[PDB]
Amino acid sequence: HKEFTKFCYEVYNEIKISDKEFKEKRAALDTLRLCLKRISPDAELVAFGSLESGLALKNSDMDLCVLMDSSDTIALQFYEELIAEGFEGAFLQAARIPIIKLTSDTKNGFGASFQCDIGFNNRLAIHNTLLLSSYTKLDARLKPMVLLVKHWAKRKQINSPYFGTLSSYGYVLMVLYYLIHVIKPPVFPNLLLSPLKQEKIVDGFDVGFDDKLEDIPPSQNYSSLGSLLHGFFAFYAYAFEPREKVVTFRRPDGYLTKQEKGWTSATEHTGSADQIIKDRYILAIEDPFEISHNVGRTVSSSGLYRIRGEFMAASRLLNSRSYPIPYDSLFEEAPIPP
Repeated sequence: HKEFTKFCYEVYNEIKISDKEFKEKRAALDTLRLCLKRISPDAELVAFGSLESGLALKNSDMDLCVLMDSSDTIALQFYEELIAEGFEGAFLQAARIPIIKLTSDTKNGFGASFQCDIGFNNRLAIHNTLLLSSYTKLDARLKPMVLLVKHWAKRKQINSPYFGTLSSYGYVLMVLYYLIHVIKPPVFPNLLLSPLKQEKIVDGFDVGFDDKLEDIPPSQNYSSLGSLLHGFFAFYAYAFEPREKVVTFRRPDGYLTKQEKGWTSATEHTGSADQIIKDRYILAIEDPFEISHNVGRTVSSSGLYRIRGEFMAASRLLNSRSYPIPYDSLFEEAPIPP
């Protein structure tokens, strides 16, 4: 597995975010914080997502949150203040939920490349990010592995939730589930199920986990990055059974069925126009903190087929005995599904 490992680190250096790009995004966060401070002093602007957890690809987008205690006008007023500051953007309202999307920066020196998403009181997203940051700190192998999977999923056109496949966060959870509960010895302990974990309730959910990393013993797993990646691909390709099983972080053995979960069901809720929005559980990934949410709800039968197929193709490629193996095929673009 040594040469594949070499390949992975080489690609990882290519696709990871530069310090320079990281610096510019950081500066942008500061400028945006000033704008919020002028109109609301007590309000806070918080970064989350890939950039905050160090799990970001090149040219990633910022995910930010404006949070406040106890109001309805601040979303629009912020957007207006941002436009006035020379930013270019959109103000979006759907299902009574407001979002701000910045697409360019004309005055402060970030250029037209600048892109940003701002949301309001998304506390759960912040805590999800905190967990991911902890694991990223825990083992050096996690960051390259996650980045490569993200790159792989994007290229194989299985990273489009709106078109039937899986979100980036879902794949990270798949990786994390594999490292904690599948591979032996475990790369990771389960921080949620730790003895030292203390209950913390935010928005009616337990978001608490053991975040005292220095007291956590070193990993008993000494596999190379290439070895972890191959095993991860092979597991979902063959071992994992999506029809009966749930990806979860709430079980010591990581064993949960949809039947016990109650996610065998196809399920419906009504949108703002009272259309039927069906929640599929064809792929079941139970969000670590938001238990009700299925991160995999977006996957469809055609979608799961494509995802599983790429997993098989990846495994077969790495398992292949016809040297020299074409590792670059792993990241070559796939014909886009019509």
